[PDB]
This record gives sequence, C-alpha cells and structure tokens, in this order.
Amino acid sequence: QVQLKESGPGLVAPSQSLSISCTVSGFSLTTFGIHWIRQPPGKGLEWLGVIWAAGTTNYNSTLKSRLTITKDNSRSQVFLKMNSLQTYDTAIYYCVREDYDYFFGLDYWGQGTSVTVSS
Amino acid sequence: VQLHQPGAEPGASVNLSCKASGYTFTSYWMHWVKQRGLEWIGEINPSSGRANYNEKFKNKATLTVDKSSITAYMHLSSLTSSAVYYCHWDYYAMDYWGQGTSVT
Amino acid sequence: QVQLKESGPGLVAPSQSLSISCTVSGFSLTTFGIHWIRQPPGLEWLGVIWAAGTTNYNSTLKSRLTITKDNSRSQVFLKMNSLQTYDTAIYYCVREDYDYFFGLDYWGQGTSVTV
Amino acid sequence: IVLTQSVSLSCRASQSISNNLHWYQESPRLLFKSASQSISGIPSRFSGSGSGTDFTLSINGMYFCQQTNSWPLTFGT
Amino acid sequence: AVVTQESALTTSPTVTLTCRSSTGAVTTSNYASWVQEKPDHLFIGLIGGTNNRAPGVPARFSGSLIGDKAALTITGAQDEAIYFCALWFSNHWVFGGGTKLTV
Amino acid sequence: QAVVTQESALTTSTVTLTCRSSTGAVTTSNYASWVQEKPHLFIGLIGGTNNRAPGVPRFSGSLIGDKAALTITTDDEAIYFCALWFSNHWVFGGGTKL
Amino acid sequence: EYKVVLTFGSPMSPNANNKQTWVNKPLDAPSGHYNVKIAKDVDHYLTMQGFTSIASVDWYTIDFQPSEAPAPIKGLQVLVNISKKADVYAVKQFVTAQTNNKHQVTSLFLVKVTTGFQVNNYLSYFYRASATGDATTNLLVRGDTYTAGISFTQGGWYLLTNTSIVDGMPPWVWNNVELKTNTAYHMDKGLVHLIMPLPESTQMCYEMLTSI
Amino acid sequence: EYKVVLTFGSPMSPNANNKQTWVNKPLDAPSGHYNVKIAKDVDHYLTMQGFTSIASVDWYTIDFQPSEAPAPIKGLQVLVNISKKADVYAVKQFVTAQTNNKHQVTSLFLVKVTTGFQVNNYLSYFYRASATGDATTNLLVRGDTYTAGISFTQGGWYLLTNTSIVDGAMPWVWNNVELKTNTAYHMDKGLVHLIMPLPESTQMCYEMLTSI
Ligand SMILES: *[C@@H]1O[C@H](CO)[C@@H](O)[C@H](O)[C@H]1NC(C)=O
Repeated sequence: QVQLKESGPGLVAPSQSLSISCTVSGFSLTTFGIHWIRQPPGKGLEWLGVIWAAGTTNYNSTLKSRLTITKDNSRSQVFLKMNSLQTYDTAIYYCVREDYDYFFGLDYWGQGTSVTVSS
Repeated sequence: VQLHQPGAEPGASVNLSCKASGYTFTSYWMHWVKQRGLEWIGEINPSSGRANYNEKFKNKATLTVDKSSITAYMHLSSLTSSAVYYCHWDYYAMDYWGQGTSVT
Repeated sequence: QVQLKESGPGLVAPSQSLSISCTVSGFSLTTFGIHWIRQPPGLEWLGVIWAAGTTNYNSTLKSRLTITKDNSRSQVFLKMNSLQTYDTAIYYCVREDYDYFFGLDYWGQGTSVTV
Repeated sequence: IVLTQSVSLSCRASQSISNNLHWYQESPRLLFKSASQSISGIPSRFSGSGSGTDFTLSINGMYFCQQTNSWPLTFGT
Repeated sequence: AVVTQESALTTSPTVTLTCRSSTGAVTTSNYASWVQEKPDHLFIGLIGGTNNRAPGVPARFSGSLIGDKAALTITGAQDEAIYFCALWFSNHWVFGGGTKLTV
Repeated sequence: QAVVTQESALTTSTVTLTCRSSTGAVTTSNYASWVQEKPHLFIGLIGGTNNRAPGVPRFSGSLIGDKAALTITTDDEAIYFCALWFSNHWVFGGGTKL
Repeated sequence: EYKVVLTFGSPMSPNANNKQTWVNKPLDAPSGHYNVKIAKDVDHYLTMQGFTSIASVDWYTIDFQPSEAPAPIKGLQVLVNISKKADVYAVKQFVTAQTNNKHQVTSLFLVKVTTGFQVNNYLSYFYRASATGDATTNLLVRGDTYTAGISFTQGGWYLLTNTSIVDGMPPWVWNNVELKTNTAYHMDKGLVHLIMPLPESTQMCYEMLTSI
Repeated sequence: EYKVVLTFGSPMSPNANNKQTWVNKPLDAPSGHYNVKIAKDVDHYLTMQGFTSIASVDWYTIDFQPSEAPAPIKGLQVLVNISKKADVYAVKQFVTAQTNNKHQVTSLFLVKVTTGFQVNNYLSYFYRASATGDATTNLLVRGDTYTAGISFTQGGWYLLTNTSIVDGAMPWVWNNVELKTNTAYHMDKGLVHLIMPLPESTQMCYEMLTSI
C-alpha cells in the first residue's frame, strides 16, 4: 500500500543546515510529485517546495534562496536542504505526494519530523 | 507525360534508350527494367546524373540521361545471348512507362 | 558644392516646442544621414536620422527629441518638447557619410535658439 | 529481399520493408503506391493492404508486387 | 494570494465550508483540494480538483464551486476535525486556515 | 558610452593633436574624425582616422600610442575638434585652440 | 504564458547533421511498438510526428524578463501505450490558412522524459521535386515509410510535434491526422526544423503557452 | 551586438506563400542589369542570393533586455551597379562544417533600403528529390535559372543571404561563391526561411553582430 515516511534530525542549532529525507514507498517517484509542507506550532500549513516527476523542482519563493529539494529515483528518497536556519523556522515537516495527472490534489501526507531550533 | 522508345535496337555496346516528353518535373529517378519476370537494372535521376545499378547488372549496363531534354541512355556493353526493355520515370502518379526496346 | 541651412525660431519660452528646419542642397538624403548637434554657450550629440530612415537620440534626451526628414523636399525638422531654460545654444546639422568617410564634413551655419 | 506471391492475391516479404511495395499489373501498369494508396485512373475495385511484412491484394504477368526498400527493388513471381 | 476560511462551524449527525480566495473568483484552473486533519496530525486527501475524490474517501464527501468561493459540502455527516483547503495558484499551492468542524 | 578628453590648447610657429578616451580602447571603431572650426564654421577634415575629405590639403591622421592623434605638417588657426564613434554616437572632445 | 529559448541538441537517431530529417509520418506503429501520443484524455491526444532533442531550455516572461521553470501542465501525459513516459512543460499551436477553407495546424510540445523508452516508428521526410520553367512544386512528404528506432533518454528535454490538415475551424484543435502524401505543406515556424537536422547549439526561441 | 527578433512580412516578388522561395543563383544578370552586391570594399563583396521581406524589427540585448535600434554598419553597402541602395544594420555568419575539407558559410544581412529599385536576376530554388530505401538525399539547388524581376521598397527592412561552400582551411568569410547546381547544401539557422516563404507575422529570433 502507498506509504510515506520522514526522518529528520529532531534538533538543530541556529544557522545549521537541515537535512530530511522522506523515503516514499508503494508509489514510483517518477510519476507523482513530492511536496514539502511544514506545519508550524499552532498555525496553518505552509508550502516549502516540490520536486516534480521529470525532476523540475519548484520552491516556496520566500524560501527559494535556502531550500533545495533533490531526489534519487533508484532508492526513492527525496531530500530537503535548508540552510541559514532560524528560530522561527521550527515546525513539523511533511512530505506530500501530488497526483498532478489524475487527481490533481495532495493525496497522502507524511508522519512529520519535529524540527526544534533552540539553545 | 509519356516515355517514348527510340527504336527496337554481340560485344558491340548498344545503348537502349527511352525519351519522356511533355514532362513538368525533372528529378524523379528514371528506372530501367529488363524482361526476358521483371529484373531491375538500375536507376538514374534525370537531374544530377546519379545512378544506383543492381550489382548483378554492373559493368554491363551504364545509364546516362541527357541534360537539356530528359532521355535515358542505357549503355549496354558486351551483349551476350534475351531482350532488355521498358523504363519507369515516376510522377505524383500515372505518367511513367515506355515501350521496351526489345533487343535480339 | 554641397551646402546646408537651418531655419530656426531664434526665441522660445520654457515648456514650449522648438521647431528648426535644416534644409539641404547639392546632394541627396538617400545616401547620407543628417546629425543633430548642439553647442551650448563642447558639442552635444542631440540626435541623427540616417539615410535609410531610422534615427537615434541621446539616451537622456529620447523623450523630448523627435527627428523627421522629407526626402524629395530635401528638408529636416527638429522638434523639442519640455524645453527647459538650459537648452539655449546654436544647433548644428551635419551630413555624415558612413559610406566612405565615417565622419562629419559639411555643417550648417546654425541658428541661435535662445530660451 | 525475397517476396513470395501466392479474390485475394498475397505477396509476403522476406524481411520487414515497412509499406514500400508498389503493385504492378502490353507494358505492365501500376496499381498501388506504398501498398495501400490507390492510383489515379485505376478502378476502385482494386484494394491493397498490409503494413509491416505481409501485403495482400484483393480485387472485387498477373500482378507483380515491386518492393522498393533496398536496391535492387525486387519483383514477385 | 490569500485563501481565507471560516474559523469554526457546528452541526449534528450537512455543512458547507467556503474556501474564499483573496485574488479573484475561484476557477477550475485553481484545482481546489481539501485535506482533513485528525488528532495527532493525521492528514488525508478528501477532495481534489474540486470534483475528484481521493481513493478510499467515503461517498458522502462532495465538492464544487459556488459563487467566487470554492466549497466542500458534507452530506449526512457522522468527521469532526479541522478542514484545510488548498488552491493552486499556477506555481504553488496556498493553504487556508483550518475550518474547526464540530459534531 | 564614455567620455573623451583632448588637449586644452597648443602653440606653434609639425604639430599633432591627441584625442584620448576614458575607456582608452582607441579602437578603429572610434572612426576618429577631426572637424575643425573657424571664426562658427565647422568643416570635415579627417574620417576613420586615416581618410580625408574632398579638397582638404598637409593633414594626416594616425593612431599614435593609445590616443588617436592628428598631424599638421598661419592660415590653420582653428579650434580643432575630435569626434570618436562610441557604439551608437559621437562624443566630441573640448577641442584645441591652436 | 512564457517564451521558451530552445537550444537544439545533437541530432537524435536515426537523423544526423548530414541527412534529411525523419518524422513519424503515420499514426500507427510497427507490431510490438507504440507511437508517442501526447494525451489529455482518451478523446484528446496529438500523436508524435517530428521528434527533436533539446540540450537546454531557457524560460522567460512574455516581455523576456528572466523567469524560473514552469510547473508541468497538469492533466497532460506523454503516454506511450497506457503508461506515462514524460511530462509536458509547454504547448503551442500554429494555425496556418493554406486556403480560405484549408487550414494547416502544427501543434508543438516541449516534454521532459521521466522514464527512458525506445520505440520503432514509420518515418518519412519532406521532398520537393524539380520543375521546369517556373512551375509550382509542392513541399510534399515521401509516401514511402521506413521503420526505424527512436531512443528517448531519461530526464532529457524533447520538442515533440504534430501536423494536421483540417478542411472546413474550431474556436485549441485536438485533430491528429497523418502526414499526407500528395498534399502540399507550406512551411511555418513550427515546421522549419523538419527539413534537415539543425546543427548543435542552434537557438530557436518560441512563444509557447502553459495551458490550452 | 544585439539579439534581433524579426517579424517576416508577406513574400517578396516573385515568391508567394504557396510557392517555392526563389534565390539569385549566378553572379551575373542579363544584359544591362546588375546583381545586388553587399560590398565592404571593391575586393570583398558577397552576391545576394536569398531575399526576404521583414515587416518590423525588435532589438533586445544579449541578456534580452530592451534596447533601441543600432546605427547602420559603417562601411557596408548594398551596391547595385555603382550606386548604393541600402544600409546594413546587422550581420551574422552561421558557419557549418560539412566535413574537414568542406565547410558551409551562410551570411545573413539585415538591410533597410534608402531608395527603391528593381533588377532582373536569374532565380532558382532549393530542391531535394525523393530517394529509395533510406539513403541520404541532398538538398541541392536547381540548375535551370528563370529570369524574374525583383522589387524593393524604400524604408522596408529586408533580410538578404549568401551561402558559400568554402573548401579547404579558413579562419568571418568574404568568399563569394555561386549556388552550385550539384553541391549538397546543409540546413543551418540562415537557411530555414529559404525553403518556402514563412507566414506573415511569424517571429524568427536571431543573434546578430553589428561589426566585422
Ligand atoms: C550512348 O551512351 C553514351 C554513354 O556510354 C552517351 O555518351 C551517348 O550520348 C549515348 N547515346 C548517344 C546519343 O550517342
């Protein structure tokens, strides 16, 4: 069955890069895009970025300078690179599969990794 | 529009010819056939003078079409013991056949 | 024996329009481009129309400068919008060959446009 | 290339030649160009089909089937 | 562009949630979609493209466009959770504030 | 689209005038043309740095060093101007009141 | 709506820098192979006729202000058989009027391949004969097909195509029709690169939409 | 240097949208007539072969930013006999190497007529005969030449051409060569519009220099 799982550091100091790899399973990585949705604490969701099936990556525009999404089809592992981290960036991070061919919406959501930034 | 034959026409090189008249399109690769079933001999473009002889009929047939007016000249050489005759100069459709120069 | 001559207003008020007609003679406008130069009381490249009918204006002066020429009538006109107080000078129209000389050879006498 | 010919008249090729097989039927007269295109002036009764290697003729010397995929353009029996 | 949604709603065992847009009328070119959030951050897709329902979703869910706001109508609600609507803006999805549905 | 500098003045009783540019490229593209002046008659003297206008006498252009120059090998008293085509236009120098 | 400055890559097989360009003429394919159909739904697809390879692509706004890449056209798949093999990133349709009631449509598609695939296609090319005096001659298409193999590389750009003749016009046209024989094909901007493969590094900037 | 964006107008005489593009093949003309030479000086000059009509021209810099029309290329004319008839506003030379020994050189000249003129020149058109099997077939130029009148309009942008198959080693090119009757020609960026006249209002982009 379709599944999505996320692994993250769980705690990063300010200005330290954030590396999370949402290793999808059950669906090919070359047909369905993978979005990155971050849900801050007690707030609505915010879009981070997506890596399309043909490899073209679209970032949230505010976070384009730092965010960088890559993917490895063979191992089906999408990666997220967040540089110049900040305190306000703490939030639970999701990776979401988008069926832009048939359903057009974000079907399945990841468990989420709680990235905490502090001293 | 129509391919005409210049006459019915051993060891004496005998061109076998066929002249097409009322033609509007020049370059259409006039063929060449010999029928004692049909057997390809070679093809020459009326323009560019380029030929592609069936190797079974190379060193024995030499095709050269005239430039000012199109006309096929199959310069047969070292003729042996039958008749060799018609030529097809294609068009969008329906113009390319001539009476074979039956050689004896 | 190639001459030139410009008719100029000779006096204008600010924010008005400058209408100067640089006539030609002894040649044709189908071969040489007419340059528009000014000499405020060095020399400023105002604008030029080429023989083929395209033109070029000083970047800082592309909004106000307009160059028009009449081939058969052998006439050239310069019209200035948003004329300011500092635009007082003698305006020159030079015939440029850009065929065998790549330079300026004959200049019109000039017309004191005073503002 | 060897083409075998054996109403429905068939002319099967020895190797794939795409659709390059004119049918030829006094001086022989052509019937089809590209094995499926009827030619101007021919009665519509003639029909020619086949696309890859097996070409068939249905009418409703004989009828040679000249394939033009490789020199020398061969002919059927 | 801003997608604004009602803060709270109430019902008993139909409701309508409006996904208002801050740019202009919501159209099929925005590819609306609804994702229900359950306790513990369990997300799921319940509507996509404003007409398409994600696999496994109950047939009681239905969406459409009303006026200049995209809305999702629940028939015979049995579903108490927070409802998020996301509208495609030709480059990137935008996410509405949660409905806060009650039953 | 740069500036051009030329000698303020010169005195003589052979003389050369140099037309330098802020870019300093001194390329043949400059097509330097030394149009002279008279008590306010401007005339064409040289074109392309080596040519001459019809009827011009002694005058001869050259590309000396990295600064285009002119050559005059009592009737020549004039405020000679140097013009250098930048890519789209002419940029006259101050001129020399020889 | 963007402007796509396509940088043409090296000729794809079986083409080459010194031979006439080959285009998938008919809408069918040899046995055991499928055509490259750019499909929106089963009732709307434009088969591939002229295949090209793009080494790089530079997107822009309508005024040529630099811009980033666009999201894939949603709902559009370059399906070969049933399974998708590429994502469509632009579209453009050239409507030429051959005669008052004869219109020539040349759709274009710039698609990026997600899964490398190879197919065999009936190929042909555009031949113009010779005419004496000043008689008109038509830029026809050789009615003689020739099966050949086309190889598409994963993650590489490609500028697919389609050409059709429509007689009698809809007010985007989803009409897919073979490249006819004995039919003149007046050249248009979307067909200029199908007479002989252009050299590598040749740029051809296009006005390509991002929606129907 | 700029990046011109031409907008081709309706075909010039005697070309037409539904006919082949005529080109001035030889280097001479009937008695009492002259060719349209593009002469930098007496020794160096290219004989105009292809002619096309340009409606409007838009100039963008290398990074595709707004710019104004450039000054005419100084020193380059379009001489008919001994009289000048146009100014050259942008030049380009698409060098294509057929092999180590044979190199094609297509030079595109964008001009703007100063005085209208009409001359009679020997014309011909690119052609490419059908081929059997899959053998490479060349894009030659017809041998017969049809005398036809050519017309130019004052103030109208025009795009000329000149193709020379420069055999042997060569560094720009000023080698003026006829259109040979049986030399195979390669299609490059400078020959795309020299097959059939493109439809009006078609924007073909280029990258043109302003000097030598
Ligand atoms: C016969 O063939 C030769 C080439 O072998 C050709 O030169 C000649 O013109 C042909 N016939 C005539 C008319 O002499």
